[PDB]
Amino acid sequence: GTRNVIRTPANNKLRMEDKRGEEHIKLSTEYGGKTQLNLGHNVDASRELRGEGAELRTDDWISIRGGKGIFISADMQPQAQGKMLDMDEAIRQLEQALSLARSMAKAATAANATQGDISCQQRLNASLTDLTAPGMLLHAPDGIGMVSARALRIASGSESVGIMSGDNTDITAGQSFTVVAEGAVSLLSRNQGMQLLAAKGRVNIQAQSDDLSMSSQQNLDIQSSEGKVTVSANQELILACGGAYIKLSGGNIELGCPGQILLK
Amino acid sequence: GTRNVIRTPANNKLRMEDKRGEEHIKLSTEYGGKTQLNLGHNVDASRELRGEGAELRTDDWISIRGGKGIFISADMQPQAQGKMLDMDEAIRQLEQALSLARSMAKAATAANATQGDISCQQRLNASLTDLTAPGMLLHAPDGIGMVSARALRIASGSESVGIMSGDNTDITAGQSFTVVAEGAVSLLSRNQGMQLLAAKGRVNIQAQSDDLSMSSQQNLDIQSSEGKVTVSANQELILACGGAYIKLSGGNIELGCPGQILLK
Amino acid sequence: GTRNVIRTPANNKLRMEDKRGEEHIKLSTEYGGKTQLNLGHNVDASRELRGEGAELRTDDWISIRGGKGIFISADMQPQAQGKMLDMDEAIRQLEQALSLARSMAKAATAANATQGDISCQQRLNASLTDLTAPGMLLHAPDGIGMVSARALRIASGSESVGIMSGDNTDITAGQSFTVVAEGAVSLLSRNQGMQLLAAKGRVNIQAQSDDLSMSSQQNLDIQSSEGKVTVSANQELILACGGAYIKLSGGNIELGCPGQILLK
Repeated sequence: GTRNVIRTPANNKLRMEDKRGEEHIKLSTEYGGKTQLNLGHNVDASRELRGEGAELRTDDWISIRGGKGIFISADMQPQAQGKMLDMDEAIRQLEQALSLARSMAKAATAANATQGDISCQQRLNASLTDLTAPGMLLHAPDGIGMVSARALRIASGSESVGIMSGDNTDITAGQSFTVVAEGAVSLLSRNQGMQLLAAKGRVNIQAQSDDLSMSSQQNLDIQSSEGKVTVSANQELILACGGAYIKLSGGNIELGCPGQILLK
Repeated sequence: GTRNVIRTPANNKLRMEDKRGEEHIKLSTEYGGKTQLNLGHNVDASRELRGEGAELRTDDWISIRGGKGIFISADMQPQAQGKMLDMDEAIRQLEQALSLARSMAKAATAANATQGDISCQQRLNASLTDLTAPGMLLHAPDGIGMVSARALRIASGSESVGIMSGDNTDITAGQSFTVVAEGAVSLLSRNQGMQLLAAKGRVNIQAQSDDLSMSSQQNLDIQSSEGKVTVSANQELILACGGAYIKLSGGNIELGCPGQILLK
Repeated sequence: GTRNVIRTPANNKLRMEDKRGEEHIKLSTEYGGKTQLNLGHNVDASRELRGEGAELRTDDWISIRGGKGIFISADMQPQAQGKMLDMDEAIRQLEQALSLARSMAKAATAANATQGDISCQQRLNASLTDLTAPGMLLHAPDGIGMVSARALRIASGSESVGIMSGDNTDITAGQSFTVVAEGAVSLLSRNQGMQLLAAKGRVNIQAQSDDLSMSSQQNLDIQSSEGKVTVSANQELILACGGAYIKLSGGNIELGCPGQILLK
């Protein structure tokens, strides 16, 4: 009743369940656990619903190989009406991310920050839009979670990794956040400033083989709240303001000013 | 022998291999290379094992479209016993990441760092848990690798990108690490301090239109090991410690202290 | 004509289209919208091409569960010639990312930066290579896009998140870039220096319970372009260069030098 089964003696089966409102197709082999494709109203052995939709499952490996590209999408396309690669919302996301990156790259240029790699991201947009190149596009309207107890790797071998967020980009490290860049490290805040804080542990800022420049347009405050402040130069220590200066150089101290030197 | 084949003249085939311990189902069309679904003990033309499990393969595009959400999981569910969306380990990962982010957000508040966006990550937990919203959940117990020779993009159009690690979060850039935030850039180390190091190249720290404050509770050391230290103010340069002060302002130098000024 | 259909009264169908050069297989159930597997030259109801390759689609959930690991790959394997888990290009990407991370870890050690977590990434390489452990490997030769209007999460519960780029790693936050590390925050630029810039907003650098050290090998410049520079110590303020020093401590000012003190 309402079950059409092509079953082999080895229990390779193609089962079609006809019960209206609970139709399903099961393509199942006994190898690798039950390696199965379950479509529709998927039930267990006791015919209780164990899931709705499409399940590709195995105890062994799963390989999904698309020579022209992979589109994995949580975007509803009811009744399969539309192209297989209909990705309008994913394309909107790609364009939004790219335009955000481009506007931020202009902002970085204006602030003399190191610009991002717009070229490879624009090329990625071209590649992934309609998957004209064999890329991979993962899109979900309600968020994507990539999780593992073990390590995760996101790696571009030859090009850039771009992370775009309309909101925050939050990194939470249970141990440490480390960046090694072969070229530059550039952090640009556009509106709300920058906080570089160690709740505990030493803060060490080094131009190990070059100049260090620390400037503000407005007031610059350097403070040790409970300890010492030591400023040491090897060649020359200069404090200058408004024509007045104090210079420590050679083995001399020079206090020069156009006005008066007052000792109180 | 042990091979049931529904083969069409165009070589559309549904093959069921019955050989015990090496059962497989092959659903194959000649279009797009061999566009195939291979289940179980998958063999090549010479009947040698080319893979175990489920293979969806084509020379053309692959589209995986789930209107209610996509669960891609390397979590063993032997004999398909359990719900199709049984995601207990993935849910544990989501909860662990969220609780880590929340505890770190409290820590950021305590340290006056810019807090992360907990709201969208909590909403993401709600969405992805059992895929109650059409999200995408990728979980593997032994790690996830997302790799390409070309560019990678991880982008949230309207919400936050959250990266959580029980261990380190390491970024290794073959060229440069650039951050442009529209709001704030906030780096908080909780226990082991902060190292901002340029092995080569200039270190430039600017509050381009605002105040810069650099403070330590303990000793603050500013040093040029081989060059000069220049401290310049536009309005007023003040060095103060213990009631003593040196002020460079106007065109004057003022050395004030309640004790003695000693020149040696 | 050229259409072999196993159709049930409930419209569970296995359709094989034999038209040469446009062959396709359709496995379709009416449940969950049209929950379907479409292989090959996939057409709509009016027999117009709606996509080429393999489509797994449903209005409900999609579950892809591989107990031994998931390989999702946009790597062409023409005519299914080769192993199901043939991942030579993906393995090259994994090795390239790992070797980049290792060389950068050595560089971080040389610069006294906090080293990254190479161990878990090396273990991830071992796990994902041929999927010897149940990991997940996503590889596309032409780039990977992971996008959502909603939040994204990349999380390792117990291990590290590694981001590797042959080129830049760009982060573009529409609101804020926040890092909370339980241990250290370490930014190492190898060649092109470091820019920590707030176009607007206060720059705040704090060793909240420890020492702060700011050093350059070459010239160190501290400047307020339009405001004041204030240097305050609690215990002792020392400016030293070439044997000369100015010390503010107790309530005293001491100017000591082996040469001469010149007031101009």
